[PDB]
Amino acid sequence: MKQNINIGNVVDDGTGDYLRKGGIKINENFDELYYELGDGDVPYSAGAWKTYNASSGQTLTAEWGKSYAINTSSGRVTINLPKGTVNDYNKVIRARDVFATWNVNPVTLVAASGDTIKGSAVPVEINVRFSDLELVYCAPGRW
Amino acid sequence: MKQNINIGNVVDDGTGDYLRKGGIKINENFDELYYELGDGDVPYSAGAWKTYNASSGQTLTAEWGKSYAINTSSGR
Amino acid sequence: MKQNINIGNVVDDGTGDYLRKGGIKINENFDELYYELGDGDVPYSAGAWKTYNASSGQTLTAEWGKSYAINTSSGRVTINLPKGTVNDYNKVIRARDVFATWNVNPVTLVAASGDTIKGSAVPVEINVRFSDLELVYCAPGRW
Amino acid sequence: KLTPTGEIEHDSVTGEAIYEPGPMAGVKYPLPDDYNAENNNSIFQGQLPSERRKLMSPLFDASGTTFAQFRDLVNKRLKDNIGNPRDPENPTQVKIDE
Amino acid sequence: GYEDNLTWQQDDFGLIYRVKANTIRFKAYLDSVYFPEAALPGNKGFRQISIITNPLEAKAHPNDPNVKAEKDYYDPEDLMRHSGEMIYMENRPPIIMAMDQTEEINILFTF
Amino acid sequence: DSSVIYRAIVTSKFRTEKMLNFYNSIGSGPDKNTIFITFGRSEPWSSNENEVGFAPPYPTDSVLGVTDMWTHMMGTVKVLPSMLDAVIPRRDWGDTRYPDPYTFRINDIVVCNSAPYNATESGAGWLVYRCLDVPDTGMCSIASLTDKDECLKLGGKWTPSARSMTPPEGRGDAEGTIEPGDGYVWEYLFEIPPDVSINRCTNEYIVVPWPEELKEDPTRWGYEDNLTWQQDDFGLIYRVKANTIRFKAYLDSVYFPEAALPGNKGFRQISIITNPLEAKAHPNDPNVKAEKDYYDPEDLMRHSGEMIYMENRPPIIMAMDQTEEINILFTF
Repeated sequence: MKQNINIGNVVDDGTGDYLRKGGIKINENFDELYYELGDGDVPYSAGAWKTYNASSGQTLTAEWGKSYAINTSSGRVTINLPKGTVNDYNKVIRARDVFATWNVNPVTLVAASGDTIKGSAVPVEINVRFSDLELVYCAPGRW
Repeated sequence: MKQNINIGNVVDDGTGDYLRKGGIKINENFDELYYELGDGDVPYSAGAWKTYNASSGQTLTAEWGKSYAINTSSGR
Repeated sequence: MKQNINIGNVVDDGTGDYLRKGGIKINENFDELYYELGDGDVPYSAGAWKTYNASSGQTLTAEWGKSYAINTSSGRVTINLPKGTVNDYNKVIRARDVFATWNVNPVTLVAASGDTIKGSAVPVEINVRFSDLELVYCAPGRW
Repeated sequence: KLTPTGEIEHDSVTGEAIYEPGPMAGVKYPLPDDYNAENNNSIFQGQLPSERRKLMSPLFDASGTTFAQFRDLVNKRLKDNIGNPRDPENPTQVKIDE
Repeated sequence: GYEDNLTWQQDDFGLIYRVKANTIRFKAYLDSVYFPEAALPGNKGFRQISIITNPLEAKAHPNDPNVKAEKDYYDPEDLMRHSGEMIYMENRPPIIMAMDQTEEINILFTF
Repeated sequence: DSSVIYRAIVTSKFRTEKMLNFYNSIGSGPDKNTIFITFGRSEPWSSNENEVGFAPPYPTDSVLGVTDMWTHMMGTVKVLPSMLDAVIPRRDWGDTRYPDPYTFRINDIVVCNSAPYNATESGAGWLVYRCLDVPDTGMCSIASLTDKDECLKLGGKWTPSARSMTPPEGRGDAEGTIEPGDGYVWEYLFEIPPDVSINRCTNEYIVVPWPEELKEDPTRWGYEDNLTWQQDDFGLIYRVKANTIRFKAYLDSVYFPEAALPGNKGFRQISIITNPLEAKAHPNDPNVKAEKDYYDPEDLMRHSGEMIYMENRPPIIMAMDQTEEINILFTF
């Protein structure tokens, strides 16, 4: 976001600097590094990677997304995680991570409140298109 | 994007740090990010709330994106 | 990722401040928000920035986005990286910088194992987005 | 004095800004009742005492420390007695040959 | 900042002469981190601070080839006692050399 | 005065290295200095020159003193590294023409084996010995004291009051003792081949080898055998504490273009300059550093390079005989 101040420099035994005011600058290197990117991160980089285990109900959301297993035999599961008028989420789903009938399901980890009890997500869909988002809670497969 | 310094450690009182050198590192760390996505950003997740406020022009200009309105009153 | 620590007493003389211990904190931030994109570097923010250079190999690989070949003349390319298939990458194709017959192929810089071994590509498609390449490595024209 | 290493020099002697003593002396404060993450023995001694016996350490609570480099201790400096015009006035050390 | 000086091309660049420098000093950073032994609560660092030239490595077992010593802060052992020739001598009675306090030595020769 | 005080002295070994630094500084490529000897000053000064005493104009180092010099320079010669040599004070054992022939201080290098009055080994070699100890008798050095050992503590220089009969005979350290007879414990150090001694050594100084010529054979120097805890200890230029160097060149080598002038009118002042540039037609040319062998000073740029030494001397007219010698012995 190109906003952060560089905290000056050193110069040997020293002349001028922070004077303990560096973090009060430096902590701000975190803000527009958070509250610009703060909640929803990029899953689909690390968001196919966490399902290498079985049909287990690992629930990636409340931030980004995780589970494509990279592999078949996963019986893959899913959750969209809770409700509440957020608007922040995504995931990779299978994509280049290839699951045969392992699927994943928005039920499978218990989507619960919203989502309209719509079943799951594709079986082996793996290659190409992907199961993407649940905005706030709510998706009927909002892809 | 993962190429950055560790910037030293607290083991006991100990010695090896760089003991205030690390700025030139610490900078690169920040200097990694604020320039790694640097001329750009993610508009969608932070580009939601605001326009729930008034219809005013609400400049999103020349980076990211801003106003989703997520609610009534004229949509801006 | 909305979890970050701001390092200790922020202001003035005091006896309060962090024990030099802070850096440990400031150590973690860069960790976490590096684990943001673990390998990932999107082009999209800079997506058309790079390739303008001549006949660019333009390695975006292992993760990064790169290119335009904006003014073309480029006879451009892009590159691959080898296996390890953690499902992360991005690529800018001919992006929003007006493409021309310079074109490219994912095979035309270095193939490694990637690009699926397919070859060449078509003339200016630029408008909107031309290609996303793929996360992981192995992939054709990306679906 | 001011913010940015307040009142740079006096402009009379130029160079670096003046330093006021501020909070003077007293106990070193108890430390946060542990101060030792692992309660380790750090460099021949435990962490709770020593392991940082240095009277001068950055608190983050002041701008006295600046960055990188080092702070020089000017109270004790071994002073060349005979030398260029500048010289350190009354010398700290003297070289007397056999 | 040259190329203003036409008298440069008179006698090549270089000018340490025109300044009449005629003196050389070198300095060294002694950091108690490089010598963690020695630097304990009570080290008194009594006098003796020399200089030397071209030392050599421990050699392992004595029969072997020998190498010029290029690595910083060699310990006293591994130096082949009395390798190289001692070019300078000094005695400063205490000094201090406590841990975390670096030491800066300035020595000035007219050669 | 109450302050920290430190008492420090540079070691003599510093000098010999500095000497070893001036050598090796002679070479063709850059960062290697090139020294010239200059003579010049054809025109006589005053009329009192050619008389006794009277002194010359004392030379000055200013810019005016350099400018005229380059106008009067008659000729120059380039010093090659081969004609430069290390030297040390020579004390010939048992020679009556120099003080203390039969007595010696605690450590004094003394050559023997040259000239009949000292014999020791044959097959020449001009053996040299450090002398590690002395008989103890006779009052010496500071104040009074009495005995040797106590005079050796508290500094002191002990002079033996007993003449040392016979030269050192052996090839290895501490050749004394080991017999009821007297003498003291000389220590062999190297050897001087006869061929070099007729050329390179004058009677004031004996050469000690550069730590180069000791390679491409040691044996010629009689160093082929040594204790040497180190693989080499190869250069012994440090062992002797050689403090000085010596230059030699024949005046037939120096180049005088005119060739009748230096003979008819002498070169009155000699100076040695460093790093001259070649003749440049105009300041249109790049700076080049002087090489090859002769250089008529016309081809040297004026003020081209810096000059470490000036001498002013009465006329010193020179004959054209193929032997007369420069000396210029440096004390580094």
